[PDB]
Amino acid sequence: VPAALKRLAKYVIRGFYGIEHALALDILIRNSCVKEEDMLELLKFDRKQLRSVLNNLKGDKFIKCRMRVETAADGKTTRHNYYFINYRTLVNVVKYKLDHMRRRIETDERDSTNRASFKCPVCSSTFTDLEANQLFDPMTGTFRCTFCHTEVEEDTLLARFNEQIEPIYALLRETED
Amino acid sequence: KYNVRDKKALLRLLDQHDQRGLGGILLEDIEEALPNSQKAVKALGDQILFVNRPDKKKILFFNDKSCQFSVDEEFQKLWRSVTVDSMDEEKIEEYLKRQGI
Ligand SMILES: [Zn+2]
Repeated sequence: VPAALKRLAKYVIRGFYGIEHALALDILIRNSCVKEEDMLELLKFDRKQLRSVLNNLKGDKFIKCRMRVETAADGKTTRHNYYFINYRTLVNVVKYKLDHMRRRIETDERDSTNRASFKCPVCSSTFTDLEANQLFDPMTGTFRCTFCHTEVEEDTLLARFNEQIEPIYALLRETED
Repeated sequence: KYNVRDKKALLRLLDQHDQRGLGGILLEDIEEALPNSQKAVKALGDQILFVNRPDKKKILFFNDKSCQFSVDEEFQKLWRSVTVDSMDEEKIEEYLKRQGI
């Protein structure tokens, strides 16, 4: 497994999931395939606590599960769940989530600038802050509707995102082969 | 249960566990081994990672700071708000191609 894939997964798990998730994933990075029981004993988590962490990582498609069903020494049927990181699905979910996050931010920025800050009490025309200043009437000293001339009434995250997410973009690019 | 003389011995034990894949160490086992363990544990600061179990017992892990990455919680909540658990993997790939990625 390429070092850059490992690092991508380690970065993303730390940034967007809890400590518990990071520590569970560390085991799956150390070893290709691991029994849930072995993970349980290593981490000292409660049983439901671990299962919930694994359920979350499986839902976000970071890890997959393969059951092994065998006859045990005492003759009973045994069901082991072996977990592993699925790097092709992990990289895709990461791209999917980052693309939608960006787009949600972009949409919020568009909405905020197109926000109807001013509204005519008569004809109900609305105006954005940019539109509003060219509504000012120096002869009355007030903002007046462009249509009926009635006095109008009242009523960056992307840059941060781009700063904070660049390490992941870089690791994504590094893995593109 | 553990031989932990001092702060330095505590750090080396946690380090070795990390390096050797030996797993988490319950805080209470450390408290038994190391007098005034609260001093040593506090002194070591963020070199230790703590997990809380449901019974409120604490588990200790070496903090490897090689991979360190973090974002504003608004971005954490935003990440969570993009659902993928209900989605076919194929559907995810379709989206990526639709958008040119
Ligand atoms: Zn009007």
